[PDB]
Amino acid sequence: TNLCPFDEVFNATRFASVYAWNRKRISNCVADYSVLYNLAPFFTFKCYGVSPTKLNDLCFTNVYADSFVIRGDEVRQIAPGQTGNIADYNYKLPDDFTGCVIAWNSNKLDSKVSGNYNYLYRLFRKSNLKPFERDISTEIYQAGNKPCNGVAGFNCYFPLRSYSFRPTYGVGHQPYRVVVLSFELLHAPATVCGP
Amino acid sequence: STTEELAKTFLETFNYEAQELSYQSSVASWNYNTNITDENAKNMNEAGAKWSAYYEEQSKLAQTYPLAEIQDAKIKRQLQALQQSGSSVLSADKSQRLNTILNAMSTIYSTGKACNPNNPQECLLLEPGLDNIMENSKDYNERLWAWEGWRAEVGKQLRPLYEEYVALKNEMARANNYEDYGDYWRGDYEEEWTGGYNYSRNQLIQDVEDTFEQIKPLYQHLHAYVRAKLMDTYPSRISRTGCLPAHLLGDMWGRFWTNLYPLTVPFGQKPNIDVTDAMVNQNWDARRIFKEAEKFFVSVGLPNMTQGFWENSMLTEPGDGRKVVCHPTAWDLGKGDFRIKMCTKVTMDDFLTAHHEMGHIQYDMAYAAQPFLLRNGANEGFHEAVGEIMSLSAATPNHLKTIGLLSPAFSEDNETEINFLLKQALTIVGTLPFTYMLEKWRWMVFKGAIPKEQWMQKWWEMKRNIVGVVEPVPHDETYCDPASLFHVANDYSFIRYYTRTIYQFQFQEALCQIAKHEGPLHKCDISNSTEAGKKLLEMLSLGRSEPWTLALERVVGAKNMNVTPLLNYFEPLFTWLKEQNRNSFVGWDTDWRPYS
Ligand SMILES: *[C@@H]1O[C@H](CO)[C@@H](O[C@@H]2O[C@H](CO)[C@@H](O)[C@H](O[C@H]3O[C@H](CO)[C@@H](O)[C@H](O)[C@@H]3O)[C@H]2NC(C)=O)[C@H](O)[C@H]1NC(C)=O
Ligand SMILES: *[C@@H]1O[C@H](CO)[C@@H](O)[C@H](O)[C@H]1NC(C)=O
Ligand SMILES: *[C@@H]1O[C@H](CO)[C@@H](O)[C@H](O)[C@H]1NC(C)=O
Ligand SMILES: *[C@@H]1O[C@H](CO)[C@@H](O)[C@H](O)[C@H]1NC(C)=O
Ligand SMILES: *[C@@H]1O[C@H](CO)[C@@H](O)[C@H](O)[C@H]1NC(C)=O
Ligand SMILES: [Zn+2]
Repeated sequence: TNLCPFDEVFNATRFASVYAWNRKRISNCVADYSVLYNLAPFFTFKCYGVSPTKLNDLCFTNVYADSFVIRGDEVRQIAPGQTGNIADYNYKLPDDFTGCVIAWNSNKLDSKVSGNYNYLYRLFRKSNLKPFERDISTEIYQAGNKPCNGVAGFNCYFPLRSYSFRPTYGVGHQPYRVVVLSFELLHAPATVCGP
Repeated sequence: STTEELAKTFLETFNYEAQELSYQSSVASWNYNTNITDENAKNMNEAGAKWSAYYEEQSKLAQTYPLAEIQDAKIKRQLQALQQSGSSVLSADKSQRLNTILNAMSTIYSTGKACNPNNPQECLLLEPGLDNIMENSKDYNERLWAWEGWRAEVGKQLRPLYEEYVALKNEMARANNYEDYGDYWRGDYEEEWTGGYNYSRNQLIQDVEDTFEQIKPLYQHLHAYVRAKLMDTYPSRISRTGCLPAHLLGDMWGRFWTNLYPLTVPFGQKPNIDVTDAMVNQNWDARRIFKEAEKFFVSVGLPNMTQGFWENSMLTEPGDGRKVVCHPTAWDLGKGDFRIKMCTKVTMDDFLTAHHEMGHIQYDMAYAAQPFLLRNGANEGFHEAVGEIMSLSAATPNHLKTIGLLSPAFSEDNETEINFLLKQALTIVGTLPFTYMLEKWRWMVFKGAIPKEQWMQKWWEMKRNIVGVVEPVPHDETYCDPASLFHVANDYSFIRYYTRTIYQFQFQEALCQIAKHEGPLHKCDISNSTEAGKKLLEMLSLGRSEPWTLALERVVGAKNMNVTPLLNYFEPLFTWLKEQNRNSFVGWDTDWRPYS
C-alpha cells in the first residue's frame, strides 16, 4: 500500500517557474487521485485521452507530474494544440497528449503587495518548443542583426520576464499553479495503478 | 530581422515594463488618493517618475523604428503613441521655461483670489468661494464682483504667461511638424487609416463648425428662453434683444448653465424626480448602488465587475484620518485591476454617477486585451461619452421604476418631460457654444489669426457673436479672461467636451434603435438590450486600436460626428421653445452691453 507522492507536488510551498517547469517522475505507488481535493478558487481540471471520472482502475507505466505557475490568462494554453508565450516558449503539450491539466488560483500564496518577482516565464525564443521540452537558457535574445555580446542592449532583450504577481491583480494576471499529469503507456510492467 | 519585427519585439519588452511601472504608479497613485499622506505622496510621485522616466527613454528608443516601414496598425498606433516627442523637442531652455509658465499658470489659477470692492478684506479663492457666488447668488452685483475680480486679480496675472505659453507651445508643435499648437491638439482626432476611415486634423475644424451651425437653432431658442426667464430677475440688466451678461450664467465663465435652472425651470411647480428619498427609505448603501449598476451592465451583456473591483475599490469615504478628495474616479490601474474611487452617498446623483463611473470600468475592461498603449478611449471624447450614456439610461423613469426606486406609479407628464429636458439643455446644450467658441479662439490664437493686442477684443467679439454672451465690464488687452478658466490656464484641450457631447447622443440613439425603443430618445433605457451591449463591446473592446471614425461606426454606423442624434434628443424641448419664444426675439444684437 505505497501511496503516490502527490502531496509533494500539489501541496508544495513553492512552485517552479513555467519556463523552468518541474517534472516529478512517479512510479511504484498506488495513485490516489481520489484525494486530489478541489484545492483553491477558480479550480480547473482538464483531461485528455483518458477520463478522470474514477477511472483509477487503469494502470500506467510511469506518471509524470509537471508543475509550474502561470497567470490565469495562460491556463488555456496548457492544452494540446494551443499557442501562446507559454505553449510556444515555456511549456508545450503534444497534439496527442494523454493526461490531465490541473489548475487553481494561488493568489493568496504567490502574490505580494510589492510584487512577487520570483515567478518567471520565457518571453522570447527563436523557436517554439517541442512537446514537453524545457528551456532554461538565459542567453540574450538577439532580435536584431547585430550580435548582443551576452548583455541586454538595443534589439537585445533578456529572454525571460517576471510575472510580478500582486494580490490586487485581476483574475487574468493572478498566479495559477498548474500540475500536468502525463500518463505513459509502454510495453512495460505498468507499475502505477491505484485502486 | 525587419524594422517591423524589431518594432514588435521592442513593443513587447516595452509593454512588459510599462505595464509593470504603470501599475506601480497607478497603485502608488491610488494609495495617495485614498490615504492622502505626505508619505504616500512621495511614493506616488516616485512611481510616477520611474514611469515617466521609462516612457521618456522608450520614446527615444521607439523613434528608431521608422513608422514608414510599419504595416501592422497594432504596431503602428502603438509606435505612433510612443514615438510622439512633445515638449522634449524644445531646447532645455524652452522646456524649463514652458514648465515654469505652465506650473505658474496652474498655481496662479488655484492660489489666486479676488477681493470685494465693498470688503477688500474678503479675498475669496475661486474654489470654493467665488464658485459658490457664481453658482448660487441671485445678486447681480455680487456675481458681477466675482466675475470681474477673478478675470482681473487672476486673469490679468496670466496674460503675460499665456502669451509666452502660446509662443512656447507653438515652437513645440512646429518642431513636431504641426501647423501650430492648435493643430497639435487636433491631432488626437487625426486618423491616417484606409477605407475612408481616415480623418484630417483640419477636418475637425469644419466638422465642429458645421455641427455647431445645427446646434445654433437649439441654442438660440435656449438663449431666448434663458434670456427671458433671466429677464424676470435682474430685470433692467438684460436686454430683450441684447446678449446675456457673462456673470449671470451659473459657472464663473458660463460654461454650464446648469445653475440657471431655478431661474429658468419651465413649470417650476412640477417637482423633479428624486429617488434619493426612495433610496434612504429602503436602507440602500453604496455597495447596493454599485451592485445595481453592475446588474445594469450585466443586463446588456457586459461583464460584471471583477472580484478585485469589489475588494479594492473605494466606494465610500474611508473615514478615520484617511483623507480622500471626494470626487468620482474610475481606475484602470492595469493587470486586470479595475477600481472606482468614489465617496458614494445614497443619492440619485451618486447613483447615476455610479453607473457613469462603472461605464468607464466597462470600457477599461473591454479593451484590456488590447496592447497597453491602445488601452484607452478611441479618441479623447469616446471614454466620456460611454460614461454619460450610462447615466442617461439609468436616469429615465423606466429604469428607476424597474429597479424599485421610483414607485410602480407611472409618473411623468408633458411638463416634467419639458422640465428635465430644459435641465439637460442648460448643462448639455448650453456648454456647446461655450466650448466651441473657447476652443475656436485658442485655435485662431495658436494659428496666429489673432494678434496679441486683440486677444480679448476678438475673444468677446466671438463671445457675443457665437455664444450670445457679453462681458459686463469692457476688457482691454491687460485681461486674459479665457485663462481664467481652468483648462485654458492648465493647458488642457477643450474640444473634447464638444465632441464627447455629440458622441454620447450618437451612442445613445444608435443603441436605442438597436434596443427597439419606441418613443422619444430621452426616455430610452438600454437595459436588457444585449444587442445594444454587443455593438457597444464591439467598440469598447477596440480601445484606441482602430480609428475613432471606425470605432464610432461600430456603434452608430457613421464615420463622423453627427449632431442630429443630439437634436433628436432635444426636439421635444426644441418645439416647445419655438412656441414659448414665438413672440420673443430669437437671436442677439452684439452691440448691446450693460455698461452703455
Ligand atoms: C496610510 O499611509 C500611512 C503612511 O503613508 C501608512 O502607514 C504605514 O503603515 C504600515 C502598516 O501599517 C507600516 O508598516 C508603516 O511603517 C513602516 O515605515 C516606517 C518608515 O516610514 C518604518 O520605519 C517601519 O519599520 C515600517 O516598516 C507605516 N508608515 C508610516 C509612515 O506611517 C498607512 O498604513 C496607510 N493606511 C492606509 C489605510 O492606506
Ligand atoms: C494537501 O493537504 C490537504 C490537507 O491535509 C489534503 O486534504 C490534500 O489531499 C493535500 N494534497 C495532496 C495533493 O495530497
Ligand atoms: C481624409 O478624410 C477627409 C475627411 O475626414 C476626406 O475629405 C478626405 O478625402 C480623406 N483623404 C483623401 C486623400 O481623400
Ligand atoms: C455575473 O453576471 C452573470 C451574467 O448574467 C450572472 O449570471 C451572475 O449571477 C453574476 N454574478 C453573480 C455573483 O451573481
Ligand atoms: C429588464 O429585466 C428585468 C428582469 O430581468 C425586468 O424586471 C425589467 O422590467 C426589464 N426591463 C428594464 C427596463 O429593466
Ligand atoms: Zn466620467
